[PDB]
Amino acid sequence: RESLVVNYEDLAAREHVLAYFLPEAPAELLQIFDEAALEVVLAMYPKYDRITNHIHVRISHLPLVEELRSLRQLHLNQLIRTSGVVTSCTGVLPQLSMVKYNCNKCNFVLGPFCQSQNQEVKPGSCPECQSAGPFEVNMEETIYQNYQRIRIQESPGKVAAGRLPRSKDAILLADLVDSCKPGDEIELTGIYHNNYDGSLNTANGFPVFATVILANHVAKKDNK
Amino acid sequence: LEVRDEVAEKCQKLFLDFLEEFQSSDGEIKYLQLAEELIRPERNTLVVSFVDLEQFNQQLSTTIQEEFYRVYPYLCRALKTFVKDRKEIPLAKDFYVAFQDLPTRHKIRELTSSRIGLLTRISGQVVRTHPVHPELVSGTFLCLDCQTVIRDVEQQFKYTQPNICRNPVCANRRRFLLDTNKSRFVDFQKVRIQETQAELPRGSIPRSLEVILRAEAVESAQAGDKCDFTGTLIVVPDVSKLSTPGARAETNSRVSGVDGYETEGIRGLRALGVRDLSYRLVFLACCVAPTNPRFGGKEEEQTAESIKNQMTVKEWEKVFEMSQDKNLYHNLCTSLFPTIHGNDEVKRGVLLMLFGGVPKTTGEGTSLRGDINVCIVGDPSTAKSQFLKHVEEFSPRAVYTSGKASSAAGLTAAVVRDEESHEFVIEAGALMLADNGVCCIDEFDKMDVRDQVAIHEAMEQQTISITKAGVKATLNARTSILAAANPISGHYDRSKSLKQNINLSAPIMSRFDLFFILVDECNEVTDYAIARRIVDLHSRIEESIDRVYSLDDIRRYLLFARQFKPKISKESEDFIVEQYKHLRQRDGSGVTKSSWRI
Amino acid sequence: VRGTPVRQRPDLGSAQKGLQVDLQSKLVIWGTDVNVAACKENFQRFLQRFIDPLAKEEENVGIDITEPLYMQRLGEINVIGEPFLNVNCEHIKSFDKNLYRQLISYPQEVIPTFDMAVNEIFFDRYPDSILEHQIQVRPFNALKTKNMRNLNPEDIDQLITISGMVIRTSQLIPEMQEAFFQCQVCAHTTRVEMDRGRIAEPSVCGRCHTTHSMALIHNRSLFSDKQMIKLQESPEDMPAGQTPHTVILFAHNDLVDKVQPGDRVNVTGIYRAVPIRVNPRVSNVKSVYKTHIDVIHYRKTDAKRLHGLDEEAEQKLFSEKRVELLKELSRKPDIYERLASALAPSIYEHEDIKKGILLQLFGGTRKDFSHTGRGKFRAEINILLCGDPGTSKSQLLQYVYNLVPRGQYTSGKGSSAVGLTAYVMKDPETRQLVLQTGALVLSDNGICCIDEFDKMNESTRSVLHEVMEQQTLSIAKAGIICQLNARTSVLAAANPIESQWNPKKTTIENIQLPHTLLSRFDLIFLLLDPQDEAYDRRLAHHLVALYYQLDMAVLKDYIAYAHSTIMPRLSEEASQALIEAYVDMRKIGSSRGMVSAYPRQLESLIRLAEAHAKVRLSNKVEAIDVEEAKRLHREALKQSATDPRTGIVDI
Amino acid sequence: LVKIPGIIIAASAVRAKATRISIQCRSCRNTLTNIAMRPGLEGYALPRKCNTDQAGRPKCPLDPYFIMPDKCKCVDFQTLKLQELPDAVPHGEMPRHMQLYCDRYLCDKVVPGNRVTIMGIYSIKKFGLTTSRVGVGIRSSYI
Amino acid sequence: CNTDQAGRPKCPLDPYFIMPDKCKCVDFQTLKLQELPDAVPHGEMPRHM
Ligand SMILES: Nc1ncnc2c1ncn2[C@@H]1O[C@H](COP(=O)(O)OP(=O)(O)OP(=O)(O)O)[C@@H](O)[C@H]1O
Ligand SMILES: Nc1ncnc2c1ncn2[C@@H]1O[C@H](COP(=O)(O)OP(=O)(O)O)[C@@H](O)[C@H]1O
Ligand SMILES: [Mg+2]
Ligand SMILES: [Mg+2]
Ligand SMILES: [Zn+2]
Ligand SMILES: [Zn+2]
Ligand SMILES: [Zn+2]
Ligand SMILES: [Zn+2]
Repeated sequence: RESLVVNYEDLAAREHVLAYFLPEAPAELLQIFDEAALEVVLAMYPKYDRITNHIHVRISHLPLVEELRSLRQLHLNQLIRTSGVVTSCTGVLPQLSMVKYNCNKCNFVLGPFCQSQNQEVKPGSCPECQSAGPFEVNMEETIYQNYQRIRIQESPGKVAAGRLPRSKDAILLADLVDSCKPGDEIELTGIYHNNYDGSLNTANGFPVFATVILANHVAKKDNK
Repeated sequence: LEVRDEVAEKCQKLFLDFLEEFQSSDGEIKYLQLAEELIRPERNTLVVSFVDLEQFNQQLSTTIQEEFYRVYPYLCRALKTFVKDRKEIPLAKDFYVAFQDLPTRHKIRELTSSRIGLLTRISGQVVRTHPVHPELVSGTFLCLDCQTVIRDVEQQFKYTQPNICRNPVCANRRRFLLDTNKSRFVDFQKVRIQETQAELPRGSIPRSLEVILRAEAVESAQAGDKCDFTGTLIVVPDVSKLSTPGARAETNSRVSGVDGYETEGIRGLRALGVRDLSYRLVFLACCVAPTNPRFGGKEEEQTAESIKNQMTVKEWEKVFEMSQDKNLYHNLCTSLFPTIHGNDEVKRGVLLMLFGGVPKTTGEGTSLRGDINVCIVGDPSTAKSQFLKHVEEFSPRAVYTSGKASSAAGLTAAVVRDEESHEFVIEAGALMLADNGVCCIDEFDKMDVRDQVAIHEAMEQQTISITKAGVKATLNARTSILAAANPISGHYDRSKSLKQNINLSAPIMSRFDLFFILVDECNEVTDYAIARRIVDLHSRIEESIDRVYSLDDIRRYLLFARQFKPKISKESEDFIVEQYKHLRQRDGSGVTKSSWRI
Repeated sequence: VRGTPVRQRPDLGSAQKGLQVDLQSKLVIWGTDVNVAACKENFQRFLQRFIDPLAKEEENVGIDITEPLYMQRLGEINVIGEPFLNVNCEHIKSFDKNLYRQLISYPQEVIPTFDMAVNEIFFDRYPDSILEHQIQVRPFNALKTKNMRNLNPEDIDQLITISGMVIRTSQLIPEMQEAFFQCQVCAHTTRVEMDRGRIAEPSVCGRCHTTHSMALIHNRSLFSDKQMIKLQESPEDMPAGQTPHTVILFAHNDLVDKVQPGDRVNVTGIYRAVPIRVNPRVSNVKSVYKTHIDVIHYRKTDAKRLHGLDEEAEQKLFSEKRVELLKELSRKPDIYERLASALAPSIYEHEDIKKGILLQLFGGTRKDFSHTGRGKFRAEINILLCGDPGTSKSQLLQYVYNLVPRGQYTSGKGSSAVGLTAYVMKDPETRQLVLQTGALVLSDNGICCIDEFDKMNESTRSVLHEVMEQQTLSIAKAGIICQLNARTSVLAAANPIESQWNPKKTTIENIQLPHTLLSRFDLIFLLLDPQDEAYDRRLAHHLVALYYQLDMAVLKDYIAYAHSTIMPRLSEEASQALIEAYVDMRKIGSSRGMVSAYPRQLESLIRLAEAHAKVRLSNKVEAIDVEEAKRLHREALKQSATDPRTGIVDI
Repeated sequence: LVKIPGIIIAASAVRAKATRISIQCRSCRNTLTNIAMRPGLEGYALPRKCNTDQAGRPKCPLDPYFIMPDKCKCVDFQTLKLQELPDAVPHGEMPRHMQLYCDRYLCDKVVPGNRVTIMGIYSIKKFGLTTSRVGVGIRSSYI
Repeated sequence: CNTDQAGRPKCPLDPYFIMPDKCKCVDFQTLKLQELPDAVPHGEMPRHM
């Protein structure tokens, strides 16, 4: 399953400093937790490195439940828990994960580069021929990861006074894909995210930022 | 070394004096206690009453009102120092000032280029609201040519890069990288409002302008609200061309290109740095409030106790004394339809529909409707349109609509693209502005079948689903329908059933709780009574309206009572089954046929 | 000049080079024949001593013998704060014909000279007066261009007067006038005015000498108002095959929002030719220019129309002599008949239709039912003319159309429902979708004449229900939701079923309109043809005499005065008369195939009585007004010729 | 190499994709023939420099090469739209779609409405790592 | 090439070659000037220009 679910109540009860650090800088903390989970699993199972080589930690029962209408710039870069109804869901797309490039001037295969969620990885020179010139994805030596966008809106029962429901995009990666379905009512834990490539710099209006939730844990609300 | 805005600095110090010296009738410094609440997260705006500012320092209020845009950052700095020493705040938490209670109000037509940058209060109707986004207020950049970092460049309602790199022997003006993790943001909301219908000149469509809400005012105005925005009219650079060229801005450095690099064409315009100066008017609102508030006490969820606290002691003693009022049923009926003679049953039914029943959900999942729908069918000039107009003017959250004048997207919901982001904004229609209210559909029988389908969907399942333009969105439509319909042939034939007299589809007719037939009896005594009522109303306009309860009093009372969820007693249950048995029995053989079956 | 600010004039365009050229090898402007000195002195001579020797009326200040007509106007500009002088170009034409020729030919060079001359004269006297800016002259009434299609490229940048109906007015556009800058380094600020339509950015601060550090700060800058107006021209010369013309106007700073859609206006301004870009994002322009008017002046007065709402609301519209004459007319026993007969004088003895139309022009009493929960009461009178053809209904509708301000003419199948209410188009000057009003909103405070009412499908005739009942037009379309104002009077003309009245069918069977729609009209005039030989002879003489050979201004001013000042209120005995009248009329109309009476006909009576009292300048509705309301209501529908069983016969 | 079933719902017109191209230099007119093109939805970046050298003569321009269209080996080329088989879609669920790329004799083997099984290389479009919103690292898939 | 309007397809980088017969040349000499021998300080190398 390559994914370990950690209860936030248990983490806080055992060690409260990590739990208090967790929602303030979850990108770094979840990176650390993934490395430590890999170590503990490989210690327990030596032969599991040829299965996944990456363990994802999903934080559960986070107490910071904010409804979609209440996310602000205060919440940016923080682990939030929200609930809502999945309204749309792309197909599982393959996203570059450890991308190898071809120098299409000398055909050298430029070593694996990590693909962050924030920006396109663009190589500099070719290590061999030192060309800045065009590269291309080596799609045979690249490893990919599963990607899926969902739109989640507030449950119509929650939106109440006479006002419209609010929706956020969420990104499910590599285990979380196909865990939701248009119509599902879910609990979403993720990092409220600001900084990838959407900032409206095109003078098409005010310098506002598009935000997304990097889903970290998805919990449906139903029988199975 | 640095130029200082003398008027702005003076205004800042005077404003800090006002904050830390003005005291209310209790003799205590009120804005100190108010800014004590401001140490919280999600809490960054002090609301300052302008009447207090007027009483404390007339000249400071005049300067703030006249030069609001330029001195507003300094008022915000004054608020930051006021809340800084007194408390322990995050260092980089910005605070905002929201003035309220400006005495004078301006029309939207009076928002000319004279009011630009100075404080004003306008009122409009909120047409639509957009998502809250983080706005970049001042970004820090990186020069891609020399790696210097340009800090805190102010964004002027547009993404502005630095004019020039800080390094003087690097004259970069194009290649910058926004260090987004060092920049600061604000909560931004754009809402579209339009001028209210009592403000329209002759022959004119209502003017719409987009108002900008910031940090804590951001989610205050919802669609359909008649809100009252105070803030500043501002210009925002625009993209509107192909007109005649006009109003350019070019460098004043006298510069001419050499042979092969002549300052002509695209190259010459880029080199002279020419750019069109196109602006549009936007309202930057610091505070939002309803134009006609329901209570005087306060304004997230709604319970009876929350409503009761939300109102003043006088208002709730009024609410209580009518709640204990025997004959309140007749009192409300008379107080709410003062000019209509007769039709006491219709008045009672419409009042009950205003109060509504208790919505419930079964264990399996089906929702049990709790909204009364009322249809008024009757002969010409029997005050059907008058009933609908009475409710529409009385009830907040009431929409009025007629038969063919409405489309289907304009009746339920539309989708338009958010020009600021990837998001999508839903344009609310009549059945959604009337959520938890009344939708008065007039001329119901002449309303298109393709639109009758939308009406029926919202009546039967209290929801509206959108799958258009790139989004699926399910929306709440918990409206109650108050409809008026003409009979076929324009007159009600008493020899036919209700089904044979109106051309409503059977599903629609079934979703109606009450059907009030208003037959025009050609009766001389009722002709006399109606004539006296009409002529008296036209003789003594304001007079001849002696309603036992103020209409605002009823609004408050009804809003309070809607929080109650009555239960059904066991003896009430038995009585209900017995009365239902009687009602069924009125529909058997032998006796005269009824208008519709039970 | 008194140190008073001399505000820029965007209506004159961006300034030109203004080169002075000496014609001797006297000092005219380059390309013109004007020198500023002699033009200034000529205009001063004009202002000081000009008297109209032929005009004596509608001045209300003008002594019209006192040597200046215009320095009386300067005195007014001293009394009121507005720094504008409206100069009739015909006066300049009388005084100095060459100065007039120079004005319409080089307005951009001559009008600023007129401004300097006016301010010199004004601040000679009134030397302690305070004005928010110096006086700006507004020449109007230039030689009317009958057809704006006749204008040539020789006419570009000249002063022209045209007339037409305002169709659409844009939202207010802020035009930059002076830019504000701060240095991003030292916060030193500077200001730069528009010079020939562009701003020269400082490019080096004079304080810290940093290159390109001054930043334009938009909301500290100074702006002016601009507004685009679509005006449908109303040419007096209409050559064969020429379709109607829409002209773009641009109003600035003070003429912004001065006209509303549906207003008929004479606009004086400069004929401008402007280049079109090939795309909005490039600077190439087409060789073929487009044209607009830069509006200098709006003239609302028209001799052949009635006074508009803006005029009637103006307090000094009548001299005391005029008001006394009007009141003396109101004391005449038959002022009602005189005013009715003054309408459509070329139409023969339709005295009751003309009385009804007169009452429609006067209208009932506007009432504020806002505190009654009732809603809005319609004070407008809606007349329906139903009759067999050739009986001059279209002539009456044409007369009312050509007489009122804010009117519309619609006929038959040529109108749609959204073409009467409103619709979205895309303005082809901004590439933006804008909302356009239709015929029923363009007549929001006027009369909409619907001809061939019967030959008009029920789809578009349902739109009329809400307009005729509630004076509003609620539209719930895809994105736009609002309630347009449609406080129109409706003058409708229709034929009977079978297009000719046949006497074997009852009135209801023969009008054939939905019975709920007929109650919206408060007069149904049955224009029936008696097979009468005497009437044939009299009408024949009127019509033939028409082939070989009361004032209007008094009628115009009478109606304007009545609208301004008279607000009739029901008296107690009028109240009782109305009660009895409604009960009786309801007994009468409850017969077989007659047009029945509903509680709405009582309000019809109230409106007619209030209008009739307003004809008397009464301010109090009395039994005579209700009596005439009853009589008019009965004469229309021919209820004396109607038996309670069947149709009618002849009078 | 994947094998998937589905129903074809669109079939583009058969077009011409080059397998070999020849390019000619604008100044010296020398040609760079029989450059092999990658199969599938993959493009080609022309060389930014002429091969021929003659030190006595001056050099050719920066981007001198132009496709010679008559000296090009083109093959047939069709793009299909595969929908998930209607009997394979989960119950409350939108169908999935897949883009297919056919070549040279696989063109016109199917018409829209056919139920097919496909064997092919699950691949991404390689048109140059350009054409930049929300999804980063996402390149369009096809078989 | 500044005239890239007389056709949509473009000219290269650095398209320009000097036209030697269309150039207006003038005469041209270089001189070496030495400090006057009487003006050179006593023990001192002469200056040149
Ligand atoms: N009473 C009258 N007074 C003056 N002119 C008349 C009269 N009756 C008829 N005419 C003349 O006869 C012609 C009638 O045409 P007009 O269009 O006015 O009638 P109409 O009622 O509109 O006809 P239709 O019902 O066919 O539309 C007009 O030219 C009008 O001048
Ligand atoms: N029972 C009544 N009491 C008071 N007014 C009435 C009554 N019946 C009709 N009216 C008057 O008739 C006028 C027209 O009524 P309206 O609301 O247009 O009727 P409908 O739309 O049902 O045909 C209204 O202004 C109303 O004042
Ligand atoms: Mg009605
Ligand atoms: Mg006619
Ligand atoms: Zn290489
Ligand atoms: Zn730099
Ligand atoms: Zn400086
Ligand atoms: Zn070459």
